[PDB]
Amino acid sequence: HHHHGAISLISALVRAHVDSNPAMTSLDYSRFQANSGDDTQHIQQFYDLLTGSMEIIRGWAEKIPGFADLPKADQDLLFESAFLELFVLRLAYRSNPVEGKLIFCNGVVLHRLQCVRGFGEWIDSIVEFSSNLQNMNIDISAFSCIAALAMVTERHGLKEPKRVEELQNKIVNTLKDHVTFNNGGLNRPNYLSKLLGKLPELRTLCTQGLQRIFYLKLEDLVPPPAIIDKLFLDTLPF
Amino acid sequence: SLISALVRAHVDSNPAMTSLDYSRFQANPDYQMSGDDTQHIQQFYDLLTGSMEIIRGWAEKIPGFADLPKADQDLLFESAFLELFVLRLAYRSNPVEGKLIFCNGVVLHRLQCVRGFGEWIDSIVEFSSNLQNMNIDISAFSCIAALAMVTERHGLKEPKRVEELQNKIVNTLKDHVTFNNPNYLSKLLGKLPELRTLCTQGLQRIFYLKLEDLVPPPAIIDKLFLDTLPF
Ligand SMILES: *SCCNC(=O)COc1ccc(Cl)c(Cl)c1
Ligand SMILES: [Cl-]
Ligand SMILES: [Cl-]
Ligand SMILES: [Cl-]
Ligand SMILES: [Cl-]
Ligand SMILES: [Cl-]
Ligand SMILES: [Cl-]
Ligand SMILES: [Cl-]
Repeated sequence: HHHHGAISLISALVRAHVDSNPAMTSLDYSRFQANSGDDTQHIQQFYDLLTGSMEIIRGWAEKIPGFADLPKADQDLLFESAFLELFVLRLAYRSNPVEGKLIFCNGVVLHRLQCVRGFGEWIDSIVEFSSNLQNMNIDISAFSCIAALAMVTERHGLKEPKRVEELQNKIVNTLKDHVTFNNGGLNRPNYLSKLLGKLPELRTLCTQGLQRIFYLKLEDLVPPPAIIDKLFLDTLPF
Repeated sequence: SLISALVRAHVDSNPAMTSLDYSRFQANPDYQMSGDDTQHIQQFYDLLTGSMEIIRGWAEKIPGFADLPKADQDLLFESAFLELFVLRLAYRSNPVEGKLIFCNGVVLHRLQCVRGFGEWIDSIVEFSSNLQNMNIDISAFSCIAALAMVTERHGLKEPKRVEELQNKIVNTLKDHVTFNNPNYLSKLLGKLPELRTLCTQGLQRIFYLKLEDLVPPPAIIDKLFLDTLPF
């Protein structure tokens, strides 16, 4: 059986994920090197990879059912306080952690060693989380709800926290329906609990990214673009 | 009498070297990294806020500071507090014995400090040994501490009254080095840039604790953290 609206919801969530992801069949290995340059170039690349995904991740956000119906202030805070979380999660799902290949949403493929000078040791945690994520063998339907749950959660400063809460419960309900239906009606309480357990791991992982942005901002070798600053200020807690 | 006024302002806002407080001190490493993280983070905040009342009284006892517009007095204080907190701690402490001595006389071992201060305390101790190897007398330190707060800022109301106060302090410092000591003044005044870099390590630590949200900073620490972020 299925919740009412569960099939149409999870279908729209899968379409949102597929439409906002890079063509694996036609990716870009132009700068890929398995085994350097100045610091300013690597930091600028770090900023540029973050910025380029912002517009794509918000396009994915606008294709979640009911997300557009929220107030714009709620849409902005939800998207902003979840951007790095979505950036990390979608990068960890997309990448090849065994080969150290980081695959970004514009299709650019870079090796883990090519990213350490921009990302810092934060790239080592992203690779580790990617292996753990991929070891769970999460299909696209279950991933698409987990991705939407990373954004549709409670945040301080929401104007109408119910529609968020009401949308979040519907996403949880259709993730449960899928896990049960896919397994032939047999519930999987372990896979689900481990699946939802990846959201706090992702939140912890994206504080490491905020510390990296704060570090680069204070040392002031390459100032962040204005939109990285706005991302930083609008999401500082309390 | 200006440098004597700065020396007395330092002496009055600092614990008498014989009235040290070992009530919290612990030499045994088994007990130096004990207890929950909450009381360790809270003690970290409490030492920071406990130094605000002390450094503020030290600033008011600097000749001419109180004669500035208080909007400038607050901008000067609230933008050098962490630098002053670290500089006075590094000058007060016993880095070779691993003893950090705070402005209330409380003595804590370095290993008692890592749970709250984090990695930051190692860099503080390193800076503390480098500072004391210069054997800066109390007269030159009182000038240097004042110069950490009486300096260039964006948004002051009479910035050249601060500058004229600043250069009065610089001139008497140079007069002191002349009478008493290529000189250590170049590396001494260079310790203020190195202090600033050490201060931004402290902001990283407070930023981390804010993100962890185990014990959120008090409003006063949160305000001054937010007020020194470069946008
Ligand atoms: S880095 C320049 C030194 N002084 C300051 O930053 C202002 O004093 C502060 C700064 C940050 C925090 Cl959290 C406090 Cl409590 C005081
Ligand atoms: Cl796309
Ligand atoms: Cl995919
Ligand atoms: Cl691959
Ligand atoms: Cl949830
Ligand atoms: Cl389904
Ligand atoms: Cl559940
Ligand atoms: Cl100077």
